[PDB]
Amino acid sequence: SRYVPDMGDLIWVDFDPTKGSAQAGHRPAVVLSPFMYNNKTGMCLCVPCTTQSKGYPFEVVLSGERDGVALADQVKSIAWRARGATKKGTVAPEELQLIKAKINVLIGLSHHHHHH
Amino acid sequence: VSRYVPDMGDLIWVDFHRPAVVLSPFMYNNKTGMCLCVPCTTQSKGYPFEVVLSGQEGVALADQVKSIAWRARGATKKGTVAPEELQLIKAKINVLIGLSHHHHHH
Amino acid sequence: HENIDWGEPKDKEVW
Repeated sequence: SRYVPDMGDLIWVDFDPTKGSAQAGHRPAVVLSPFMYNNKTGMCLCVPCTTQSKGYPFEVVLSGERDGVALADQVKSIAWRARGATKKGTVAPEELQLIKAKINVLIGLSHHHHHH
Repeated sequence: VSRYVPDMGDLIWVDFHRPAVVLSPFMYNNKTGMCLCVPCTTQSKGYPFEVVLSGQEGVALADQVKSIAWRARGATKKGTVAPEELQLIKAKINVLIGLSHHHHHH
Repeated sequence: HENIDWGEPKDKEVW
């Protein structure tokens, strides 16, 4: 039935109509979190894509239907179930892994066993 | 004078005020004027991504991680979270988007 | 919990 985002999906989401964006079309984004979480919560963690690279270090090039780069440090929770999401494609495994690898530098944890 | 720069583990108040826990390292926070943080809310509901901050007055919502322009917004320092609480927040995020777990799904 | 809303994006926040 309804599409449910899964990790690696390249989705389109609406520009939030309250935030004043002057951009045309939709906002592309890469889904990071797994299907099971996304399905259960109606949310997903994603990074946004832009058409213009600028050479910043958290940029990950996406090769593959529209040119783009994912901004790996700009992770956000997206309410796909309430606000909508459309699947346009999937990113390469290497690109998905690179995005997650970069994010780890911002959320690196300690190396020990614990309850979580 | 010289504005406060968030460090990893700091509990900050951000003009959105909204409390948040800063996850990203000082080096990143200082260079970019951005930080990766998690917002806090007033009450717990038993949602699994909640992390209760001890002990007065602090419930962090781990799955609502967000990059915030602390420098432009004007963040202030409320204190620092206990190491165990910081670790728990990070671990819960890691389950969802960590490279180590990625390979258990694909 | 509400989906936390940070209001108008600022500085280098893209969304």
